[PDB]
Amino acid sequence: MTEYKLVVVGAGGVGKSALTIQLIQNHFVDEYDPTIEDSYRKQVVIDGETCLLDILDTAGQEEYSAMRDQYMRTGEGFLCVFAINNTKSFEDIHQYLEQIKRVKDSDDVPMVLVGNKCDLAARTVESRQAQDLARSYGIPYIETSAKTRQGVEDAFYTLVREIRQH
Ligand SMILES: Nc1nc2c(ncn2[C@@H]2O[C@H](COP(=O)(O)OP(=O)(O)NP(=O)(O)O)[C@@H](O)[C@H]2O)c(=O)[nH]1
Ligand SMILES: [Mg+2]
Repeated sequence: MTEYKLVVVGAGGVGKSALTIQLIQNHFVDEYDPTIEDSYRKQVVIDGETCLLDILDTAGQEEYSAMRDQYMRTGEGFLCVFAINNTKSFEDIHQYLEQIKRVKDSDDVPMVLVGNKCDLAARTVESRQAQDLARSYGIPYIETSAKTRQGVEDAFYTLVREIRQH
């Protein structure tokens, strides 16, 4: 069956793992557990077709700039995550978008910009700011909360649809 090679990228602590674990395992990882590199494979049905999600959950670590080019080369779609209560994570996601485009030699890579932790009150990134960034890359912006599950399936399934209809 069709496989979708999804890669979840972004700064440390934005919720890359919590989002993936919510999607695959249906619960919220409410603990400190930094990632090295984890892979999740799951058969799902999206819009009436069986497919395999192969999800690579990456490290936010800025020192892993070597494994980073490699997964960017092989990935098909990227969920580019920042946290809406962490302005520095929003500025960091710019560098991920640019690196993907450099490594893939393409301005047309399936991507979704994800503003995570939308359940938290202390928002410092306004939605319009993130919409403008997404629009400059021609990609959707979707807000999520790995805690409440708001937007989680929307974000991942939108990324699949961006690939599928590419
Ligand atoms: N309130 C709230 N907390 C969240 C959300 N997503 C993640 N968190 C919390 O934020 C922290 C970091 O989450 P985690 O998924 O490990 O982040 P990560 O991006 O995978 N970090 P790393 O790059 O080190 O692997 C954890 O305490 C987690 O419970 C969310 O949507 N809402
Ligand atoms: Mg992680």
